Order: sequence, then C-alpha cells, then structure tokens
Amino acid sequence: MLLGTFNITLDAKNRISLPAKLRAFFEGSIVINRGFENCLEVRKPQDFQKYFEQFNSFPSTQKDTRTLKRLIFANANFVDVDTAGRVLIPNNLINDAKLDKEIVLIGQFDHLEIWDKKLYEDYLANSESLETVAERM
Amino acid sequence: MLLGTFNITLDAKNRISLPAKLRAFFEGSIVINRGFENCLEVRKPQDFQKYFEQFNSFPSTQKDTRTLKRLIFANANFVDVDTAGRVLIPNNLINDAKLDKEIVLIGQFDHLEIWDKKLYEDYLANSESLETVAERM
Amino acid sequence: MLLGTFNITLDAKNRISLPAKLRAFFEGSIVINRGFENCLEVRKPQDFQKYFEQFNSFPSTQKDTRTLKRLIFANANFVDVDTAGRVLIPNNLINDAKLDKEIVLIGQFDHLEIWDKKLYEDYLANSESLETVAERM
Amino acid sequence: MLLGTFNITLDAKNRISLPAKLRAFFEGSIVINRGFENCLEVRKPQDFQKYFEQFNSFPSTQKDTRTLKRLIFANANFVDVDTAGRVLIPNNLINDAKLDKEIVLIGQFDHLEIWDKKLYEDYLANSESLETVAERM
Amino acid sequence: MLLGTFNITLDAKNRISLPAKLRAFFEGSIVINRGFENCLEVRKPQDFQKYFEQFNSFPSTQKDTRTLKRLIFANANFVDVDTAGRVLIPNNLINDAKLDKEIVLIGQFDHLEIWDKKLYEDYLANSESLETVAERM
Amino acid sequence: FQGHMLLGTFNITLDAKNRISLPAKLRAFFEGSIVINRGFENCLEVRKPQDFQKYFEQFNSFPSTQKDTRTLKRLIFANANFVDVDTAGRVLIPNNLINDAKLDKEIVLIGQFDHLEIWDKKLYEDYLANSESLETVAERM
Amino acid sequence: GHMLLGTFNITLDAKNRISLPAKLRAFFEGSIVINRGFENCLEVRKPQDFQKYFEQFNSFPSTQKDTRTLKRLIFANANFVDVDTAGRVLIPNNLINDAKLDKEIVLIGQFDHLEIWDKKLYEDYLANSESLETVAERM
Amino acid sequence: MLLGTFNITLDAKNRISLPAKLRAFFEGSIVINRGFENCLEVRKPQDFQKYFEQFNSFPSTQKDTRTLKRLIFANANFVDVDTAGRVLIPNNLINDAKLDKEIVLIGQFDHLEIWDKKLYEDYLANSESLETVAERM
Repeated sequence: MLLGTFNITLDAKNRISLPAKLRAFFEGSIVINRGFENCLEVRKPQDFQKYFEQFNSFPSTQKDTRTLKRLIFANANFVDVDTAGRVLIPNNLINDAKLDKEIVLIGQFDHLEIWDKKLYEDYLANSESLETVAERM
Repeated sequence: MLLGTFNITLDAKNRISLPAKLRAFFEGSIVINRGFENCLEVRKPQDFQKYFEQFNSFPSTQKDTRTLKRLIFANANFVDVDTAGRVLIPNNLINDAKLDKEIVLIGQFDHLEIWDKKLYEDYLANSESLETVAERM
Repeated sequence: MLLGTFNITLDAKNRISLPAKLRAFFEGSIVINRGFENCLEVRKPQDFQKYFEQFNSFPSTQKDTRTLKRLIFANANFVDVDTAGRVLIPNNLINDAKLDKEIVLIGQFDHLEIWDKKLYEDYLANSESLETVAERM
Repeated sequence: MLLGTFNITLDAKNRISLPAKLRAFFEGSIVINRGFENCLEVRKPQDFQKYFEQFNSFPSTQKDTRTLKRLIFANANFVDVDTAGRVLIPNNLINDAKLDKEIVLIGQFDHLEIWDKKLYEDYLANSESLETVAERM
Repeated sequence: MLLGTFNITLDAKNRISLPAKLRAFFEGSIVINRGFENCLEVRKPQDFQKYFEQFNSFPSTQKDTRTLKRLIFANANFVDVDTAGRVLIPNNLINDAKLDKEIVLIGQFDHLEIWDKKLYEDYLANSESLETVAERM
Repeated sequence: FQGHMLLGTFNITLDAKNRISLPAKLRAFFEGSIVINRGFENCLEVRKPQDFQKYFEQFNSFPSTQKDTRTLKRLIFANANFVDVDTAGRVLIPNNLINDAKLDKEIVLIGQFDHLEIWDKKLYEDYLANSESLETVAERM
Repeated sequence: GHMLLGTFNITLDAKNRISLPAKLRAFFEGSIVINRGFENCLEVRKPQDFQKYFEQFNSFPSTQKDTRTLKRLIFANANFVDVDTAGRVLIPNNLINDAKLDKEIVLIGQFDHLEIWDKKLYEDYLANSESLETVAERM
Repeated sequence: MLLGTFNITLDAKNRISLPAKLRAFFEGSIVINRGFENCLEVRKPQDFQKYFEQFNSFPSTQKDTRTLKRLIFANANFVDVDTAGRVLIPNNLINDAKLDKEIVLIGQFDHLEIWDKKLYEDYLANSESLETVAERM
C-alpha cells in the first residue's frame, strides 16, 4: 500500500528519487502517464493493467471515451526505477504537470501522484471540504 | 470489533495511549488519516486496505471523487504503536482535528476515531436522534 | 432463536439475570449497545459482528451514516455473563434506557432487547396495529 | 406440507389437539406467536427460523420494521406438543385471537393458522374474490 | 406435462375418472384446491410443493397476500386417486366450481383444471384473443 | 445440425384423413411423437416433446396470479395434443386444431428453428402480405 | 480463418452460384445456412454460428407480436446449403430475389457472418448512411 | 500493453515499421480496420476477437448497430507483419485515414492507432481538457 505526502526535488536530469518507504512498493519499473488536475500518476505495471480495464467498461463508441483514452494512454510511459530508486520523468510529462523543481508525491493507495508544490497547494487551497465533497458521492 | 468510548489525554509528546482493551486489536502499526467532522481515524493496516477498496468503487473520472481521495489519502500516515501501546500522532493531524489535551476515542467497529473532547461533545449536542437519523438511511 | 417476553429486575449492582431459557443461547459474553426507542440490545458477539456488516452497506460518505454509526457503536460494550447467568449493565447504558428496577427482556430472534417496564408498556400502548404496520413494509 | 381446514375445540385447559393428519408434520415442539387479522400462527421451529430471516431483509433502521418485529417476536412462544398431540396455547395468545371454544385450523403450507370460528367466517364473509385479490399481486 | 381438453362426467358419488392419458402422470394421490374463475386445480403433491413456493415470494406483510394464501390453501385438500384412477372431489370444492355433472378437464402442463362444462364454454366465449392477451404479457 | 434446426418453408397438402406428411428433411428432427397446440395468428405449432417442455417453462416465468396469464395458459395448453408421427412420417392433425387454423387443403410448414408452424396457405400469404418490413419490425425489438 | 473480415467483389454466375473468396472458404466447412438479412442482403453463417445467432433471439418475448413477425421473416427464409468442392454456393432462388441479386455481388465480412449484397444496392447503402462517429455516438 | 506516441513514416510501398518496442507485442500478423476520427486501428487477432464481442452486445435488430458493424468489419484486413517488423497498409485504409508520409502511432493499451500527423495534431488541438472530458464519462 501507498500512503502519505512527501516533499522532494526534481533533479537536474529530470529525475525524482522515490522516498524509500515508497520505493519498496515499486519493483524495477513503473508506468507513468498524465493524471487529472495536472499531476502525473505512477503505478506498478500490474496495477496500471487493472486501472485500464476499469476504462474498457466505457462505451468506446462514445466520442468522449476515445478522447479520454487518447489523452491518457498516448502519454503513458513505462520507466525503469534505477538502483538509487530514481525515476527519470519523460520530457512531455514534465511539461504536462508544470514540473520544475519542488515536487510533492502523494500516495493514493493504488498509485502515486507527482505534483508541482505550488499547484498542489493551490489545489488544496481551493477544493471544498472533505465533508462537502463526500456528501455528493 | 472496536466498541465504546474512552476518555484519554494527549501527552506532551503528542502521544495517545491505546485503552489496553483496544490495544489488543491493534498489532504493531496502524494507519491514521483524517476523518469526517474533524476527527482522525485509526485502522489496522489490513482494515485500511479494505476501507480504500470501498472507494475505488467511485468514478474517479469525477472531480469530487478525486477531491475526496486526495483529502483522505494525502493525510493518511502509518504510525507504529509502541511497546506501551502509545501512538505518536502526526503534527498535521493534531491540527486538523483540534487536538490539544483531552481526547475521546470511540470504537467504530471498523476503526477508531480520535476526537477533541469539546468538539465531540458539541457534535453529539447537535446532531439529531438515533431514530431521526436512522429513518433516513 | 431468542423469543418471548420476560419480566425481571435490575439488582443492586446493576445486573440482570438471564432467564435460563435465554442464558443457553448466550455463551460466555455478549455485546450490549443502545437500541432504538430507548432499549439496549443484547447479542452474541458473532451476531453483533453480522449486525455491523449490515451497516457497512450504508454510504459512510453520508453524514447521517456516520451519526448512526457513532451513536450506536460508541455505546456498544462487550460484557461477560457470569456463572449465575448475570450481565452487569454499563452505567451509561443503564441511563440511556431509563433502567431503574423492573426490566423487560423481549426476544427479537437475532438479539435481545432490555426495556424499562413502563417505557415498554407505553411503547406498546402507542404504536399502531400489527396489520397497519405491516401494510407499509 | 400443511393443507386444509379443521374444526376443533379449545378444551378447558386451553389446549388444542392437532388433527393427527397435521400432528405428523410437527415433531416435538412448535413456535406459536400472533398472526395477522387476529389469528396465531403455528410453525416447526426450523420453519419459524426461515420465516424470521425473511424479515431481516427489512430495514431495521425503519421505525415500522421495529414495530412489526416487536409485535411479532415478543409474542412468539415455543410450546411442546404433548404425546396426545395437544398444544397448550399461551394465555396472552388465547386473548389476542379471541379464542374461546370452537377453533378453526387452516393449513398455510408453511404454517398453521388458529382461528376463532366466528372471526374466521366473518373474515371469509368479507374479503374479496380470489381473482380480485390475485390480480393485485 | 399435462395437456389437452377432456369431456367427462361427475358420477353420483362426486367422483371423476382421470383420462387414463392423464392418470399415468398422477401417482397415488393429488392435491386439489380451488382455482381461479371457478375451476378447481389438480396437482401431484410435488408440483403443489413447487407452486406454493412461488407464493412465498409474496410479501405476507401485505393484506392481499394473506387473503390470497388463505383463500387458496384453506381449501386445498389431498385426495387419493383410487385404483380405477378416480378422484372423489371434496364437497366444498364441488360447490366452489359449480360442478354438477358434465366436467371438463384441461391440461395446464403444471396442473389440471376441473371445470363445469358450461362455465368453461362461457369463459372461453368471453375472454379475448390469444394474441390480444399475449400482447399484454 | 438439420436434426437440430427447423428452417425453411414447405408447401404441402392436408390429405383426406387430415394428415400431413413431414417433409423428410423435417421428419429427421422429430422422433416418434410431437406436441401440437395452437399458435399465434392462426397457425398451430409443432414441437419435439422435450422442446415443448422448455417452451412451457418460459411461461411459468409469468405471474399466474394475473388474469391474462391464466387466459394465455388456458388458450394454449388446453389445445396442445401429443400426436405420434406414423411410419410414413405423417401426423394426424386433431379436428379442433384443423379448425382453429383454417386448415383445408394446401398447408405451409415454416421452420422456426425451435418449432414448426402449420399454416393455411392463403392465411399465411395474407399474413405476409400485411406485416411490415424486416427492418421496421426489428427496430422495435 | 477464424473471423470473417473484408469486402470482396464477386459475380453471381448464370446458375446462381457464387464462389467463396478462398480467404473466406477456409472459415466455412461443408455447409452454411443462408437466410435473408437487413437492408436486403442475405447473411451467411457456419451452422454452429447460425445456432448461436438464433439463441440471441429466444431472449425476445415471443408473446410479442413483433417478435413473431421477426422470427417468421427470418427463419422461414433460412436455408442450409452445401459449399461445393470448388467452394461455390448455390443461392436459393427466393433469396436471389429478396436481395436484388443479379450479377455483380459484394461480400463483406461481418466477423460472425458474411453478407451478400447487390453491388449497386450496397454502394447506395454506403452513399447514404451517416458517419462512423455519428452512428457510434448513438449506441 | 501498448502505450506511447511514436512518429514514423509511411515508406514508398505503403508500409509502416513497428517501433521495435511495439513489434514485440505483435506476433506474426495483425488485423487493421478503420478507427474513429480517421485513424486506422491495429490489433493482435486475439484482441480483435475480444473487441468484436463487445459489439455483439449491441441490438443487431437496430439499424445503427448494423451500420456500425458494416462500416467497421467490411474494412478490417488481417495483414502480416514482415520480418523487419513492417506492415503493408491496405490502399483503401491508406485513403480512409488521409495517410501520406508522416504517421503517428499511439498506443491505446488494447490496440494501436495509426494517424496522419497533421490530422492527429489537429485532433489534439481541438478536443477538450482531460478533466472536462472525464467529467462527462
């Protein structure tokens, strides 16, 4: 399981070092792809595989289903975690999430989310209460 | 099955001593995270695991689902219960729930909720009848 | 199966002697918690376990679901039935149901309900017909 | 299966003799409780067991469900069928259904219904057609 | 499977001779009960057992369900088919269906229906088309 | 597979004795006896007993406490019959049935996979004459 | 040889036979079932597959007027034909007329079955009929 | 698992060279067919098989289902991937997608999509946000 918030820094080669606590969870490689609200998601391949199936339960004959699948999977990537537990983030992905220097990794149980510290805080700053949001589920 | 109410105190080092009755239930570590109505939830890891699944059953393509999951899992933590049955409560969590000194532990079968004594009493003070509430389920 | 009505007395030490017919059903200990309409329910732990699950099928993201779970499980207790088949009723529970002296135990198949004789009679006094109530189910 | 109509008499000691055809069906004891329209139902414990479960499928958080369950099970009883195939009918039940002298036992497959002859005839005298009632199922 | 239409006679002792084609299907005894539209239904006990179950899927807490069950099972009877394959129809049932002399047995796959010839012809004379009726299923 | 599928149209004749000769292709499918009963739009359906058995069950899924279900069941099963196919593969059609469908001389048997339908030639052509398009009817399913 | 795909232009000879495209011949064993399709086309299936297609119908009322018209219009016209050694199929006359078959056929694979079309009718079908996207959106 | 974006060229003989990463996934042959928004899909035959089944869950008695199936499968093609990992794209398909020189292969987990670079870039240029689209699923 993946939980918690971590504050790390994007190094000069666009890599991120997995927090050791987290590094355990991930084997030799991960699938990265772009998330919602400008964040980049990280997953073990096995989990990436199961996330995807949750999509195939979507029409596909529906225009939006295709836009969604296109925006997600054409940007997913497969990266290897190096011995030091670092992940080189793809160029395009570094841009999609406005990554720069100062990353926040948040555990999402299933996956990891990589954010730009300022964007993440803004996200948190806006966005309603845990109670307000939950009542609507 | 965690049941009952317990009055306890947050010590100087922000630790809480599990009620012995309750300490049995909890093995070496637990997951903590913030709950609803400002309370902090405690769970055996495997129970936290099952709680999460109950979420994945939520859209995810929905904005609210994401806000909910981010609000919850970003603040979950994994704490070790020490030999004496004490748990050091993370600072951020100490603030989320206005924890101070004088905590209330309530069993919730599934998990534990840690409350500020005043807040919890006010919560009970407000909030309708067991019957009024049940009729709406 | 727990069936029937039994008139008993709350002794000096706040204990209740299980009717022997009923004592059988219950092994070494029971869970007690407060019921609806001021009554205190009694169950075999295994049965309390099954009763709880029937709750987990409730939202949880819903405010009312939490109120309900909090009002119920924070007052559940786990009591041991002594050799003479007596159960010491927790103070808080003795107060919730206006227990005093002169109890009524009614079998509810699944559980047992402990009433204040007066309250129970009034409850029966009010409350519509078996047919009137069944027609609405 | 319990079928048919039987005219019998409530003896002086409030006992009823099972019609022999019927006595077969019932082993050593039965559960008795009050029925709808003032009648008293009789069942093999095993069957009473199954009947109850059909209730557990009812809210319980609903006020009516609790009234229904209290009205029914608080009056259920467990009686032993004597060697001569007689069942002593509890006093309270003798009153609920205006039992007196002259009973009617009607098989309901699942259970037996004990009626006051006059009340039953009046029930039949009123009540719509088999077709009219069926069309509404 | 019982099929066909058969013209038979009610003998002076209120007996009917099962059609030989039909008698085979029916072992030593049958359950009889009153049908819909004044007809009397006949079934092998096993089949009656399965027909009943289809009812237990009806509320029971509903007044009409009870009237239906009562009207049906209070008149069900269990009759032995004699060696010559005859069935002595109970008095009450002879009157319910206005049985006189001149019966009509119709196969209903599941059961057999005993009708008064005239009543049946009238039933057929009224009642809409096979298509009209089917369209509404 | 021809022993498992009744397909096709066959023009045949109702002989003097009210018998129909099963087309040989079809006769294979049916064993020694069949169930006959009246169909919809005046046609008479034919089935292998075990198939008739499965058809019926599909009915038990209907209320029964419902008046229309009973009328349906009565109109169908009171007129079902069980007929033995003779050695020459002929089936004697019950009188009542012969009348229900206006059978006379000049029958049409159409394969309906599950069962066979016997029609009066004129009636069948008229049925076909009316009735909408394959497309129009399917759009409504 | 597992799924039928593609478009094929072929000819209906004077004896009313069509030659299965070889690619498609594999897929079909000794015989096929033919029947009339929608939009005037004639469908072809291995019998096992025809069997499976029918079941999908039994999931339809039957007590419903339309269900009967549909079944009558389809199965009364199905036919069981043998694919000769050269891989040809002799199309039943009645079917030849239902689809306005003449000379110049189009076979399109439909995974499950094959559809035999009149070249002109098929082109027109295609000329009309909306976009892949427009149609999909409505599923 | 097909992921990513790849820029490639349609050679003179209308062939495309599978990116090596991708060539692994695909065995000896693929099925091609035309996709939505003018793109051509590619799949291992087994996957093509599974994608089709997802269609059979559509009416068939519905005019649109037939159009959709006709438009798709009448243009599917089965192509062999040569030793050098090249696929000869059917002329008709080359025209459907306005393929020319300069293709973009995007992974779609399930299949591959072949696009004309300009068309693909325009598609992306228009088309709403990842979030906006997801919200509607």
